[PDB]
Amino acid sequence: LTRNTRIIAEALTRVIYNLTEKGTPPDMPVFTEQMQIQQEQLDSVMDWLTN
Amino acid sequence: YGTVSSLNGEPEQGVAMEAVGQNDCSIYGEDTVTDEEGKFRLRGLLPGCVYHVQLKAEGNDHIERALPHHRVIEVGNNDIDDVNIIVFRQINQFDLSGNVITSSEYLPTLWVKLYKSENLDNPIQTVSLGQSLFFHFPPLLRDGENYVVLLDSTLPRSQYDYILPQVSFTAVGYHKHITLIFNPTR
Amino acid sequence: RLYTYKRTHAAYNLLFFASGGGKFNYQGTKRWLEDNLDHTDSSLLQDNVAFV
Repeated sequence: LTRNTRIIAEALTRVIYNLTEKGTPPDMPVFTEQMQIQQEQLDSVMDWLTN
Repeated sequence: YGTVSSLNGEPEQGVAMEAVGQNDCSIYGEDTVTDEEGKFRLRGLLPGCVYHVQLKAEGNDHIERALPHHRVIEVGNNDIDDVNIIVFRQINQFDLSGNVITSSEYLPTLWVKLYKSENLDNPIQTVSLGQSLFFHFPPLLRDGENYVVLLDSTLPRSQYDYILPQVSFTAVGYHKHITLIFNPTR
Repeated sequence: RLYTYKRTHAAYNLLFFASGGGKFNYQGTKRWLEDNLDHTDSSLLQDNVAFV
């Protein structure tokens, strides 16, 4: 779930901000720190949903 | 010879910019504080060595990241041009969150707290859960600051049996999803 | 988090829709898409809708 979220969110960020025609090779991510996909939040939300 | 812009396109200003060389050229490299447009004027154009544009350790406190940390550029018999790097500022807030695990009927009779560690008798936030199993304490600053998340319910022990959870989340990170589980008895 | 900050406030209207009526032939989407297209004339579901 965290990896999928990373993949989708990073693709959306690149497409939204015109990054492709701005450099930013796809060999390095955006969501490293200060924006990391909260694993705890995803797990807890999923648990609550399944509750 | 490029630009230092933000994510959206805002040209960053006052960012220290330098190029650290490698190989024998590790000793060569200068810095230049970028202008409003983000147009740095790095000089010392010696061919035969690749360059690494990257963020000065000092003078760049307010700025958190530079997504293309370094850009490998081959220095041949000419100058470089069109060097665009995007950078991130340093968000300082904590943006607390966190769901609560309890039955539906107990939710209106609950208020999560933010008891500071140093004083557990003077709450600083008393977000009531109300009808939502999710508290979203307004963003705090992240510097130590041990806290408590004592779940202060209105339900007395006279008609039910319960234990109010308590969570400490010393604020040094960037988010939180406290997952208090509240299952009273009797 | 991205929209909260000015420097990352991209120019792209985003309509999120935690739709109900899902595996049931996507009725919640049917009704919602109907109400924002034929009922009203406003709403972003007409402005410059990109991929959904």
